[PDB]
Amino acid sequence: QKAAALVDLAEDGIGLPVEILDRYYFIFTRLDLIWSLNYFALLFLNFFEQPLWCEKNPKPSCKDRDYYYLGELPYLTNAESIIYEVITLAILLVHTFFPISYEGSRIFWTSRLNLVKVACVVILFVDVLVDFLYFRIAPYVRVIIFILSIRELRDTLVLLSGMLGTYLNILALWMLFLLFASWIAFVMFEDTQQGLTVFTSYGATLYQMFILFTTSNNPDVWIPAYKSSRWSSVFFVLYVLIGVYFVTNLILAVVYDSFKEQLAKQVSGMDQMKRRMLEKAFGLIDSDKNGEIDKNQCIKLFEQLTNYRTLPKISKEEFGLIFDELDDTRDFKINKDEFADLCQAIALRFQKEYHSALSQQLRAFVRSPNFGYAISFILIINFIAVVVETTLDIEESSAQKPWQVAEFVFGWIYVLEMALKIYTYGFENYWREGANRFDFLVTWVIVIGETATFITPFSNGEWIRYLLLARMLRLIRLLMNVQRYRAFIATFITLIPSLMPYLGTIFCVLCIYCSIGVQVFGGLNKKLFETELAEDDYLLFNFNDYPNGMVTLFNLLVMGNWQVWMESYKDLTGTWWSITYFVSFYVITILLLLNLVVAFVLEAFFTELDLEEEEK
Amino acid sequence: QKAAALVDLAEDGIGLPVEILDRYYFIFTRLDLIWSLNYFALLFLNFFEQPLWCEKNPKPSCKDRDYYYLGELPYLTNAESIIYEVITLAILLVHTFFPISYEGSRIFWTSRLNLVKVACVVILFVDVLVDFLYFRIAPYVRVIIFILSIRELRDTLVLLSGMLGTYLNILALWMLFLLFASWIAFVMFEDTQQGLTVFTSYGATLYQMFILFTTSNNPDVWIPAYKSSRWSSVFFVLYVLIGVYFVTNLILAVVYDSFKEQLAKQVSGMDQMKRRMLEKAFGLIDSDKNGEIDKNQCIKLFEQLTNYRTLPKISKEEFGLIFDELDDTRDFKINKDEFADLCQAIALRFQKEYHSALSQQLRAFVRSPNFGYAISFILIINFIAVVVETTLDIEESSAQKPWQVAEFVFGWIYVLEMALKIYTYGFENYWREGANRFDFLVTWVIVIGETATFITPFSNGEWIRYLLLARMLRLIRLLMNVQRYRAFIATFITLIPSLMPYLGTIFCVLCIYCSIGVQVFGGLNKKLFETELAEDDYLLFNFNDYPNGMVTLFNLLVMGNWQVWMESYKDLTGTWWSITYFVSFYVITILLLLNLVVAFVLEAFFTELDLEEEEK
Ligand SMILES: [Ba+2]
Ligand SMILES: [Ba+2]
Ligand SMILES: [Ba+2]
Ligand SMILES: [Ba+2]
Ligand SMILES: [Ba+2]
Ligand SMILES: [Ba+2]
Ligand SMILES: [Ba+2]
Ligand SMILES: [Ba+2]
Ligand SMILES: [Ba+2]
Ligand SMILES: [Ba+2]
Ligand SMILES: [Ba+2]
Ligand SMILES: [Ba+2]
Ligand SMILES: [Ba+2]
Ligand SMILES: [Ba+2]
Ligand SMILES: [Ca+2]
Ligand SMILES: [Ca+2]
Ligand SMILES: [Ca+2]
Ligand SMILES: [Ca+2]
Repeated sequence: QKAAALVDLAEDGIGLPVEILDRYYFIFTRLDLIWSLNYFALLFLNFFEQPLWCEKNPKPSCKDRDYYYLGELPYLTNAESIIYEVITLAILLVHTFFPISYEGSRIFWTSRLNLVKVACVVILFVDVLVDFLYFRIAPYVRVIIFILSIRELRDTLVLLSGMLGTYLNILALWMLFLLFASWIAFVMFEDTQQGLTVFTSYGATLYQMFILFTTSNNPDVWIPAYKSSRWSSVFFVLYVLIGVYFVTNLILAVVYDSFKEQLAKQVSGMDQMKRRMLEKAFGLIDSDKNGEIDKNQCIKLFEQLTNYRTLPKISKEEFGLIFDELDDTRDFKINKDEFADLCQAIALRFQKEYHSALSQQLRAFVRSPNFGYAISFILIINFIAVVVETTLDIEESSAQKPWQVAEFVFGWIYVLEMALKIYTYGFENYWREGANRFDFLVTWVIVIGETATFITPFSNGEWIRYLLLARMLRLIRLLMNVQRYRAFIATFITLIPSLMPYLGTIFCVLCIYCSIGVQVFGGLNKKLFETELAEDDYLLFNFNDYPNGMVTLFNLLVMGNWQVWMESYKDLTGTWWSITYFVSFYVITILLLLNLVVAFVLEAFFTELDLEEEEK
Repeated sequence: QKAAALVDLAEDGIGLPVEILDRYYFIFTRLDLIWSLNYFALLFLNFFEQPLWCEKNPKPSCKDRDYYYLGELPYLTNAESIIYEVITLAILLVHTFFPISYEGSRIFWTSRLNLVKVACVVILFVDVLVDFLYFRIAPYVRVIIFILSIRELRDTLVLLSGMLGTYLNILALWMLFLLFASWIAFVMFEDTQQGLTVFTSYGATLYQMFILFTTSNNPDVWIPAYKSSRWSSVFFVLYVLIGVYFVTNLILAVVYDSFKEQLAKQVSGMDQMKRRMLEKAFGLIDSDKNGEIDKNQCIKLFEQLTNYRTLPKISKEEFGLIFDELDDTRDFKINKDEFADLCQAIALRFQKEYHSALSQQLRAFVRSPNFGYAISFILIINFIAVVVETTLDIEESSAQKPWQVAEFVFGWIYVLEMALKIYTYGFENYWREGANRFDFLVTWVIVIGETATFITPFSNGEWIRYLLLARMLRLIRLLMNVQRYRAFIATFITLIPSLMPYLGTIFCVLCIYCSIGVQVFGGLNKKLFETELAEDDYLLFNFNDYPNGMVTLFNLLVMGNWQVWMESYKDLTGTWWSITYFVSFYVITILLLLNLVVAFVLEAFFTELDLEEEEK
């Protein structure tokens, strides 16, 4: 009946899942709940197509492919590129044809998102056939399509814009600070030592003061001036003090507040949609369209929410006397708004979510705490076994087999545990809790490890087995029982998945800034390449290939000696208008995104503290 | 009368100033309000006695004093040390004898603070006479005496302890993280490349992973492992990601919350004392000790608070009808608690604080906005004049006199402004607003500059004049009229004095960590000193002298290539138990104090936003 349809709607809205219509929509979404899973791997592989792709560097140039400090394995032949791109674009084409099913023809192409999706698809197609028969913006539309493909990154982008609004203003003020400070600094050391300051007039001093602002060149950049006079330092310290602890911090504060504001905006935009779900449910169960529901119409919805969703109580005549007790007046009173708060309160404060003989013997013992204690002690002896095997491999006193085979059969004990636990709990019930999913993937990489190690053909054993000691990382959850380190560990655990859309966003930003590196900074040998610098002759073993560009972009992201990539390339291309790359990168990923994730970590920790204080 | 005494008490308690008694106390505190000013300069000079003092390095050793990359001017002869220390200790002795006057004999020596003060004094004495007739902990008791000398740093220390409590716990968890990560990393690269990892077994890997945790060696420390295999990076990035953005951030969060808590505790401890002041006032004006005050006893206190403190209204029979209106019932009703809220509300929402012919002509025109506009335009043309003089000095096309003499007479216009403004407003009224004090000190360094430049005897002109263009920094206050950059600038302005006790605290911490450097790391030439490192042969132009040790401590504080001081000294002394210095420093001044000031900047900015939102 319509009532049951409601129960599904209320339970789904409670689970925060929802559609966007108003039985085609139903059955089509049901067809989507499986296709989305393959679509995820599709998007991830299509994204990984970009780093595995060939480059524009070996393209009509000599003499590829050798090792002029450029490249790491592997690459892609143009044919494999063709077929792979064709496959991914085909499944993607299906993934773009599919949402038109549970939508109107004039409705689908009307949304700002879908038309952009299709546009990126036809761009990727008009580029895949051309790239086949024959390449610039081709990798860009891949990461672009990917970012908007997943809503949990789309919302993040909306957020980021919503704060970049004022972030531009605080950036302008920062720019003013830089300009003035650089001017005063330049006019301070004009007709004295040294040459590194005066070398390229004012612009050089602005450049170097900007690099001093990130403190990635602090001891050195004013070292000659300090050698001249010691009191010179009194300037620079004052510049750092006022620069890093005063300015940068309140920049972080600006990004903080802006983020919090836009986030409150986002969840405010979420509650409205959820309310739309609940009001849809009530609107459907209210056949008379009076705006209210009666007990003879309410206890059935309650009963359905009991039988199909959560567990409250039992409905009898006692229930009738209960409804007759709340007012000693009748009948009956529940409206469109009280119903929502009732559903929310029930879903919140109350509970949530073959022969029955041979299986029920284990289905009652696996739910017992004895099983958890079993796998606990198992991962303990697993720990001591692993640390022994490893501590004997480092002493080369092996005697490696009797322990590593034991860790293999430990992996077998883990796949046994995983199998019986995924069997006794459920197909989707075991998949709901994320920890069990982590254990699921760890196990399912352990077994493909077993296929790769035992079936077809040592050191590979040590490698592909010791890495999966992260299965024993769940033993650290024990520390939450201590009121000293509870909030910390809990915050971390809740941070692992919640910080993921931001990390993924900035990762995609890196994947966007890498294509720029391949397209512009292809050429790395030469006279310039060997001239400067010292460790830069070692540090520049990258940014020529794509994974190299990615990991050196990481090296920029940690701000560890980052400027050595900025300057060594500056005099590698010749033009100063190359550094505009680096700066931009910084000002996009250091003063914005990293401050954002700092803000989010802080806010998450405070939320955890407020939760622990709430339950007190 | 007693009532007037109250008015002074309520006004002082409102101004947050207070004593600690219960007319000796009165007159003695009045004698203190002037002595404290000299005591400040006394404490500052006594503190500056430490960096100007001699060292333990030239003490019975050869061959001082040359330039073996050790030392900057100036120093102190032992005789000058004797007389200076004697003077400072004498005035300090007076400053310790003085508080015993307005206190009880059995009361003074009973307080935990005073006895420690006197103890430090007699230590400084039993050390000054010995150091005279002849030196280890002598500089320590100076900074120690100084920190507790000023309450505004004492409270900061209390705060710091109150948070270091749990900060120890989060530090322990961090230690665990380091240990485990270092172990797994070490066992990852055991029987492969390279040597930098295995060199000193596990401890070396813990050391290097710890230096990777501060990201001050990120590209390099795993560079050989990356040269071996590219996939090795996949480890380290995961270590940095999980290390810097997950751990360090919630460490900052811990310090944040702890700080906020202890601060709320502190201001809570402040309001209690203020309430004690107000309750003292009411308790004194309530002669009958009934706990309440009548209108015929209240309008006189009101009248006194009008005539001597702030400005409300006028008291007539209309006032009597007003009191007869609030209830149409009498008489009369004000108790000990309502009086406090009344005083607070009046002091908050309402206002706050020779022939009268020749002077009153200027005393009415200086208060006009035309004067502010005058000095504004004056500092504008001052700006263009200064930028012209400076931009012609850098072109060596001078023609320097006609502009620099104009900036001198500009300084004269500023001392004229300062004189007439300090004359027309008041002796202490001009001193209340901090901005006018900044202008006062700028002016009063400009005039001693005039004494040093014009009276006794160029480039010295340029130097000692261009530096005081910070008098034109008040032109940046104009930006607050823009609703884009208002909160930022305002926050900064309010941060300049409020962040000062923390900066002073960490500065004193540096001054404590410097004596350790002089006493332990005296010896810097040698074989070790020239061996490592490259830029470290240039970077180690310090930490031998005291100001050198201070500025290189600054170089450590900014975490710019800090580890090069840590390692170069490690193999300069030989023992690893020297690095325990550096680490400690870090873990005291980077994970605690700097996170504290970050938290404080953020909190200040948020407070500013809440204020601007409040007035909306
Ligand atoms: Ba010059
Ligand atoms: Ba000059
Ligand atoms: Ba250089
Ligand atoms: Ba930082
Ligand atoms: Ba109605
Ligand atoms: Ba459970
Ligand atoms: Ba619990
Ligand atoms: Ba170097
Ligand atoms: Ba080995
Ligand atoms: Ba091995
Ligand atoms: Ba090395
Ligand atoms: Ba009473
Ligand atoms: Ba005023
Ligand atoms: Ba105003
Ligand atoms: Ca292709
Ligand atoms: Ca109805
Ligand atoms: Ca002395
Ligand atoms: Ca009374």
